[PDB]
Amino acid sequence: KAKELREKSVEELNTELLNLLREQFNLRMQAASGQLQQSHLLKQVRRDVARVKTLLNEKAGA
Amino acid sequence: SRVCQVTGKRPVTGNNRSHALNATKRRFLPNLHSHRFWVESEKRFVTLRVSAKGMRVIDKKGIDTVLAELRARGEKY
Amino acid sequence: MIREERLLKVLRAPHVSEKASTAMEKSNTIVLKVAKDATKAEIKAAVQKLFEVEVEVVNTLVVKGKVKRHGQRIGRRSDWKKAYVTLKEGQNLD
Amino acid sequence: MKRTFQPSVLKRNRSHGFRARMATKNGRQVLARRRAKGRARLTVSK
Amino acid sequence: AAKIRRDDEVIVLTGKDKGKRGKVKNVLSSGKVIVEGINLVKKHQKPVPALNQPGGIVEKEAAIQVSNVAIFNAATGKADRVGFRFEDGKKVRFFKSNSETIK
RNA sequence: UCUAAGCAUCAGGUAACAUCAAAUCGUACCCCAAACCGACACAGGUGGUCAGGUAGAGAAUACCAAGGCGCUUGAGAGAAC
RNA sequence: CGAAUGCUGACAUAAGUAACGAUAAAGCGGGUGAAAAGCCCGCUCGCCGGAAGACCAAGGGUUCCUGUCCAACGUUAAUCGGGGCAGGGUGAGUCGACCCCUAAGGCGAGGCCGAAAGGCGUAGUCGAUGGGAAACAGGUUAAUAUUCCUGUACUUGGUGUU
RNA sequence: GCAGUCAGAGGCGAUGAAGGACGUGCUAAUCUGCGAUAAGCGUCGGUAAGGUGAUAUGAACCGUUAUAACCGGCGAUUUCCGAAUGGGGAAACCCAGUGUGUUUCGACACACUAUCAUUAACUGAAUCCAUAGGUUAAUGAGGCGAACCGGGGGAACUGAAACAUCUAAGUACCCCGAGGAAAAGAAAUCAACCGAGAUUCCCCCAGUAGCGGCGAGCGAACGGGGAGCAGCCCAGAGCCUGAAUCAGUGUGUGUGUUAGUGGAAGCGUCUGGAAAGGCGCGCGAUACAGGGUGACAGCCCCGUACACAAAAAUGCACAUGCUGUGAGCUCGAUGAGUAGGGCGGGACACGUGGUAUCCUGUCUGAAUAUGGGGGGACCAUCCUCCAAGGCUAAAUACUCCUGACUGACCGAUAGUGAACCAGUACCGUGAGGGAAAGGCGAAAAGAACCCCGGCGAGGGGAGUGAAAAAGAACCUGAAACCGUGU
Ligand SMILES: [Mg+2]
Ligand SMILES: [Mg+2]
Ligand SMILES: [Mg+2]
Ligand SMILES: [Mg+2]
Ligand SMILES: [Mg+2]
Ligand SMILES: [Mg+2]
Ligand SMILES: [Mg+2]
Ligand SMILES: [Mg+2]
Ligand SMILES: [Mg+2]
Ligand SMILES: [Mg+2]
Ligand SMILES: [Mg+2]
Ligand SMILES: [Mg+2]
Ligand SMILES: [Mg+2]
Ligand SMILES: [Mg+2]
Ligand SMILES: [Mg+2]
Ligand SMILES: [Mg+2]
Ligand SMILES: [Mg+2]
Ligand SMILES: [Mg+2]
Ligand SMILES: [Mg+2]
Ligand SMILES: [Mg+2]
Ligand SMILES: [Mg+2]
Ligand SMILES: [Mg+2]
Ligand SMILES: [Mg+2]
Ligand SMILES: [Mg+2]
Ligand SMILES: [Mg+2]
Ligand SMILES: [Mg+2]
Ligand SMILES: [Mg+2]
Ligand SMILES: [Mg+2]
Ligand SMILES: [Mg+2]
Ligand SMILES: [Mg+2]
Ligand SMILES: [Mg+2]
Ligand SMILES: [Mg+2]
Ligand SMILES: [Mg+2]
Ligand SMILES: [Mg+2]
Ligand SMILES: [Mg+2]
Ligand SMILES: [Mg+2]
Ligand SMILES: [Mg+2]
Ligand SMILES: [Mg+2]
Ligand SMILES: [Mg+2]
Ligand SMILES: [Mg+2]
Ligand SMILES: [Mg+2]
Ligand SMILES: [Mg+2]
Ligand SMILES: [Mg+2]
Ligand SMILES: [Mg+2]
Ligand SMILES: [Mg+2]
Ligand SMILES: [Mg+2]
Ligand SMILES: [Mg+2]
Ligand SMILES: [Mg+2]
Ligand SMILES: [Mg+2]
Ligand SMILES: [Mg+2]
Ligand SMILES: [Mg+2]
Ligand SMILES: [Mg+2]
Ligand SMILES: [Mg+2]
Ligand SMILES: [Mg+2]
Ligand SMILES: [Mg+2]
Ligand SMILES: [Mg+2]
Ligand SMILES: [Mg+2]
Ligand SMILES: [Mg+2]
Ligand SMILES: [Mg+2]
Ligand SMILES: [Mg+2]
Ligand SMILES: [Mg+2]
Ligand SMILES: [Mg+2]
Ligand SMILES: [Mg+2]
Ligand SMILES: [Mg+2]
Ligand SMILES: [Mg+2]
Ligand SMILES: [Mg+2]
Repeated sequence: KAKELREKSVEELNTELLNLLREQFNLRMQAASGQLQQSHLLKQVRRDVARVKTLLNEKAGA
Repeated sequence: SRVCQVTGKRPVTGNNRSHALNATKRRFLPNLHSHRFWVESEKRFVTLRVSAKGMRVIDKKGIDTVLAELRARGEKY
Repeated sequence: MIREERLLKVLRAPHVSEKASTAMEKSNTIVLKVAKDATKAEIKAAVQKLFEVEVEVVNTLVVKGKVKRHGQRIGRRSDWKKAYVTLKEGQNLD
Repeated sequence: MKRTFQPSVLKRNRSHGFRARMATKNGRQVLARRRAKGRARLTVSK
Repeated sequence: AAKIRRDDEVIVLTGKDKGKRGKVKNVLSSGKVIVEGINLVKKHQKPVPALNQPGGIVEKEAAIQVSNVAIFNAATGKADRVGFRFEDGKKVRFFKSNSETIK
């Protein structure tokens, strides 16, 4: 979604980077117990942190 | 080291040939002394570790001419 | 104030065990699985935010990994860090 | 009976360790030999 | 790059099952297709307590080389081969016999 | 504890009270030993600490307390050596 | 290739012979089990007791504790184990290290010295085996405790007051 | 693995290396990959129906006409240790200072701070001017890596049938500094009365002339044939003024490089587990290089000869704008503690000899174009040359690495030590030493089910397969060695 997140701001991709990490915390605790039978969701959020961290450095002086 | 500071002489190596022509390794050291030179333009003394062949060069060229060569060499005094 | 991005990395899992269960029903203690470079002031600051529950004191220890054998080949498990977070009175946790 | 190997980790490390093998011209050539040979454990140091 | 694909109808050229037409079911990365119905072998399947299999002597499909089949031509009724040309600026495939496009 | 540069109506000093903080690492188990040093589940080697009773000069010695052990092939027979 | 007290692997012989590692010592009943001289429980007997008990440092590095397994390992059998496999277990302002300070000694800006590499050394900076703040009693786990809990304390710092 | 041929590339590093430590998965370990954005992120191209690295199944998912996955260009992110560079240290650890922004006052984040060198400004002792010194700045260096290269030091065993001169040998080894090559290089060089015209390298000359306890040994030049070719500047004033050459930056423009694209032509019968084989009848070839496919394939598959391709970054070339450097004429200068010499050694094929020439530790010391060097002791004549200042391409040397192709090279006790998770296990305090171990089958179709046994080990059936004395202790299955039967 780096095509789509490019139509955002540094104000948003600090809020957007902060909601994936809330989401990542609730997936890791859910997979700690036997309560996550969708383990394709750990990989999706971790790959989407990287797209937002990339767009923060493209904006900040690149 | 045993290095003359104007000429650049240095210990060199050779043999002690005996009467039966046995060769053992020796060195040849340079005739180094230390000496204060009065420099008239700067109005001070300069100590240099210089050979007796090098004290004879300053007799010929002059102390101002010699010290210019050691600055352009990059050597400190 | 520790940044909100550091508080979301300090906690890893809850530790499940008989000793970990006993302190929850006796000493009001949750036993967590934390990061290895976490510190007692961050273990206190991430339970008091992400779980919304007050903490009295934190007791940490580092657990060392075991040497196992994959048939003929030797290998070792990683070390990890283990916290005993003491809750306050009337403080129940999801 | 007392045998020749009496271990001590501090004296293990001061005499044969990585920071000892870097403090001299010859000790650095011991490490350059063991890198071109292909040693997995390069020093005494854990 | 590939000639034989997922749901082609092939015809086997060598083996114990030479000559039988049939639909391909998948293609593996080792250069081997598993074709539906053809290369049937019997495996003495071992039952397990979990996973809910009764376990017996199951007959199932075994992987045959891609080189050992060929795309059956429906119009001629024979084994024919596959070429690569470009139509509409897109890559297509056609039969080496009669030069007509696979569609 | 004493002052000097400095600072002088600020610091700083020190008596009470209130308050916050004390991080990080080690911590199991053996340790005169079957876990350390001796190729061995090897009668060998290995620094400190604690020191009950009766007899006794005694931390010797004999028998015991607390505590710990019977030493990882046994069964017979009852010759020479 | 038949030989070099040749080189490597396999396999004989002696020979089912010597040996099974302190002469501190065992007996029986019950249990478990496919199987019990050796494991568990019970009762007796013997040995240590300035150690063959208990607590550490150094060194080791999970041998700890529990469940399961007996191929190999254990000088015999093994249901047992410091063996195999899986899980659990080490909680500190006061204990120790770190940190502060120095000894012997080490390194050492410049410096002086030396074919090169290098040597010694001033200012300094490291280096304990020595100096420098403070917690006790009781209770609790299968396995940690001066650390957990109960009772009762003490110590050094930042802040704000008057 | 080993030996080569042809062509690239000839470095990497403070923009943090080589080599590591620790992390990183739906993951318990190890391997490869990656670095807290952690088997990966963006972008630009290639390509696509199949994918999510290995042992190695499973689970949870993504994708099919284009941001699934893969391949390449340029980017992003890149923990800790290591020259490690803020201080220290028992590598992967321990402790900060300063400045800047936030702070629910408990505290967080980011940046900077080694040393040396040169340069610059501010300052600044004895001591008046000064100067040593002091403090900030900018720029550079440092470490590692195969051989080749140049220089500073430099053995002994051995041979001499002993051994000391001599040999081995300026070899082995240690150290400093480079570069893609280095070094050398434009005659104070040879020749011989005729002439050649810098250096390097190959072949002759030639085991020659000589040197040599005249022993063992060491060993040229002159001249000839080739490879390759190249000549210039400064010790300096006028006239000309940006014209000769070289690099740098740029740009157009070729040619490579780094992903790729199409690529011909065969069937019937026999044996067989299985046809590529046999036997018939055909077709392709600018492609019968090679490899795979259930036995031996030009025509089943991958390719091969041939024909096309690049958004982007880049190498060697051309052309063009460009800063600096200056051509050409003109008169003039012509490298002094230097050449030679005495003494002690070293180099020359030449061991001090009748020994020319070169270098210099020591002591001395010219002439200067009317002058000086060499022509193998030395002298006269004649000839040739101009030292004491620099620069310079090609031919020559080498391979850690890259790619393609080859072998009267090896085939597992061989070839690397290592075909296999090998510089590993293991041994040593350390430096260092250092293994063994390859093959089921075409495909796991890897033996459901029943039986003896301890819910054992192991075996007997059954079934799979062409084969089960191919059953994982697996192709073949020799000998020693040990048994049962006659
Ligand atoms: Mg000699
Ligand atoms: Mg507490
Ligand atoms: Mg702790
Ligand atoms: Mg303890
Ligand atoms: Mg004891
Ligand atoms: Mg024993
Ligand atoms: Mg013993
Ligand atoms: Mg008797
Ligand atoms: Mg033989
Ligand atoms: Mg013979
Ligand atoms: Mg023999
Ligand atoms: Mg026998
Ligand atoms: Mg017997
Ligand atoms: Mg006998
Ligand atoms: Mg006997
Ligand atoms: Mg006997
Ligand atoms: Mg006995
Ligand atoms: Mg015994
Ligand atoms: Mg009994
Ligand atoms: Mg017994
Ligand atoms: Mg008993
Ligand atoms: Mg006694
Ligand atoms: Mg173990
Ligand atoms: Mg135990
Ligand atoms: Mg157990
Ligand atoms: Mg048994
Ligand atoms: Mg046994
Ligand atoms: Mg055990
Ligand atoms: Mg203390
Ligand atoms: Mg020193
Ligand atoms: Mg110095
Ligand atoms: Mg000191
Ligand atoms: Mg100190
Ligand atoms: Mg101490
Ligand atoms: Mg102390
Ligand atoms: Mg205990
Ligand atoms: Mg996969
Ligand atoms: Mg340092
Ligand atoms: Mg540092
Ligand atoms: Mg320090
Ligand atoms: Mg000799
Ligand atoms: Mg000799
Ligand atoms: Mg001799
Ligand atoms: Mg050059
Ligand atoms: Mg001439
Ligand atoms: Mg193609
Ligand atoms: Mg083709
Ligand atoms: Mg085929
Ligand atoms: Mg065959
Ligand atoms: Mg001159
Ligand atoms: Mg001379
Ligand atoms: Mg002379
Ligand atoms: Mg002489
Ligand atoms: Mg002279
Ligand atoms: Mg001359
Ligand atoms: Mg003559
Ligand atoms: Mg001259
Ligand atoms: Mg010249
Ligand atoms: Mg081999
Ligand atoms: Mg073989
Ligand atoms: Mg070998
Ligand atoms: Mg070892
Ligand atoms: Mg069985
Ligand atoms: Mg075969
Ligand atoms: Mg066999
Ligand atoms: Mg045999």
